[PDB]
Amino acid sequence: QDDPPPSMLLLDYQNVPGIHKVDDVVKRLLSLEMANQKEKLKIKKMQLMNKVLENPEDTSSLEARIVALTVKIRNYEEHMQKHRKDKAHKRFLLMSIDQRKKMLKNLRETNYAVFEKICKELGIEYTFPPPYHRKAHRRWVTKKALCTQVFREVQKLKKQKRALRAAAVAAHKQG
Amino acid sequence: KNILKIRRRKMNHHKYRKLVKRTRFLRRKVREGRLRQKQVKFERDLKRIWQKAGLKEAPAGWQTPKIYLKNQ
RNA sequence: AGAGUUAAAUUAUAACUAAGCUGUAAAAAGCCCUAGUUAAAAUAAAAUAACCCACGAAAGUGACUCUAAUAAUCCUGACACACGAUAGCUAGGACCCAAACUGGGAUUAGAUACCCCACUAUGCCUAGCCCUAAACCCAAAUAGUUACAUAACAAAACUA
RNA sequence: CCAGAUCUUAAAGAUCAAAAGGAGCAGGUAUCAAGCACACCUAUAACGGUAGCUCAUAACGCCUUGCUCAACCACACCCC
Ligand SMILES: [K+]
Ligand SMILES: [Mg+2]
Ligand SMILES: [Mg+2]
Ligand SMILES: [Mg+2]
Ligand SMILES: [Mg+2]
Ligand SMILES: [Mg+2]
Ligand SMILES: [Mg+2]
Ligand SMILES: [Mg+2]
Ligand SMILES: [Mg+2]
Ligand SMILES: [Mg+2]
Ligand SMILES: [Mg+2]
Ligand SMILES: [Mg+2]
Ligand SMILES: [Mg+2]
Ligand SMILES: [Mg+2]
Ligand SMILES: [Mg+2]
Ligand SMILES: [Mg+2]
Ligand SMILES: [Mg+2]
Ligand SMILES: [Mg+2]
Ligand SMILES: [Mg+2]
Ligand SMILES: [Mg+2]
Ligand SMILES: [Mg+2]
Ligand SMILES: [Mg+2]
Ligand SMILES: [Mg+2]
Ligand SMILES: [Mg+2]
Ligand SMILES: [Mg+2]
Ligand SMILES: [Mg+2]
Ligand SMILES: [Mg+2]
Ligand SMILES: [Mg+2]
Ligand SMILES: [Mg+2]
Ligand SMILES: [Mg+2]
Repeated sequence: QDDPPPSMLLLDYQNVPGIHKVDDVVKRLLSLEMANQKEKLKIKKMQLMNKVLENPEDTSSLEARIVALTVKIRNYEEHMQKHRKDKAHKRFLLMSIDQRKKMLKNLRETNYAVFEKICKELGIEYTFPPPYHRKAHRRWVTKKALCTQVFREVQKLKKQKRALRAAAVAAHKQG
Repeated sequence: KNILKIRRRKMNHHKYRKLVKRTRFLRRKVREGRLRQKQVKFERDLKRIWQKAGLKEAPAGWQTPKIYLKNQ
């Protein structure tokens, strides 16, 4: 997560010369104080790419787009935490995650070195798509739990059989 | 026109919705009866698992839940 | 999706006048704690603009203001994830008005219907569920062509 | 791919081919959708270690049935 400082000139009114010589009044009118959420995203996107990307001037690169989507994904999550019953934005959040997931897979199969750096910097955790998407109903999860528990119990029966029964035979040898 | 088919499907649904209402409690008895056999048959399936694995008793701490039971 | 707000109508309610007021093709029942005028919260619904055709993936949305905001450098894709009018259920709150059920009146051979009067669930807000429609523009998505050529009807025909 | 049995003989040729294995092909049914130990490593041929394997291109089940024909597969009263 990132936190743009409040008293910073917005993206556009930065490179123009002669700003620091202006009085505090105009600097206040251009800072993030008098700018809406839209201007905040620009500063987040500008800073984020300058920290992880190699060539910021390239926008068509996959890594650049993944950074752009991550900014929107974080923005949607903040909106979702406030407006919980909103369904239009929840759909956007899920589709944005799926698009980033699809683009991360494409980046991995082309440039592994860049994919590793993007995955580490942004904190994204890439999980392989599990085969055979099935709905885990109560009957299946119950029976699966029993089979795993029975499997562990069989190991204990054999493990103690390996210890005690062999020792009993070895008792005759040792005497 | 196609109304000769919608009306035929209208009458059948209207008569079925009266067969359920007239014998509502008969279906209640059968539904609960099938649910008990559904739960019992599930218990035998789990009982078969541990018996064929060589164990004598079910693993400790395992009580089979009643999945086909009314809850909320 | 949140937060704030109210123009026109209606009602509680008060004053004044009047004896009748509602209702139908025609009546009865109901009311007379009523009707007309003046003054007026709350709840609910959003004239004209709209002879415009915009936004959203669909179902949907058209009183005002502010905040947040509408995925993908722009192919296809399920039984997986998310959503889904209206009716219906569970808990709390609201209730002008409309209103299944029910009662009365009338009609009819009968009228547990159409018509008239009263009132409830409910339509509403908050939280959860249900996941159904003629969910129909009965026309699947993405690129295209006007060549070939009229079963009928309709919203002309066709290729990948 | 083929041990083994047999025949011939100058002990290396041939006939039949068990077991085991797989490029592909192989009845109906998904209202059979999950099977429940079905994997692997080390060295041992133990122990120890990892937590995996098959499956919507049909696993696991159920029903019907000799065949793809110089012929092949199976049974020899019944309890495979
Ligand atoms: K209005
Ligand atoms: Mg019928
Ligand atoms: Mg709301
Ligand atoms: Mg009267
Ligand atoms: Mg009055
Ligand atoms: Mg009131
Ligand atoms: Mg329109
Ligand atoms: Mg779309
Ligand atoms: Mg869009
Ligand atoms: Mg797609
Ligand atoms: Mg619904
Ligand atoms: Mg509703
Ligand atoms: Mg409701
Ligand atoms: Mg109930
Ligand atoms: Mg309620
Ligand atoms: Mg009410
Ligand atoms: Mg009323
Ligand atoms: Mg009556
Ligand atoms: Mg519609
Ligand atoms: Mg259809
Ligand atoms: Mg359609
Ligand atoms: Mg499609
Ligand atoms: Mg599209
Ligand atoms: Mg098209
Ligand atoms: Mg003709
Ligand atoms: Mg062989
Ligand atoms: Mg040999
Ligand atoms: Mg030999
Ligand atoms: Mg059946
Ligand atoms: Mg025999």
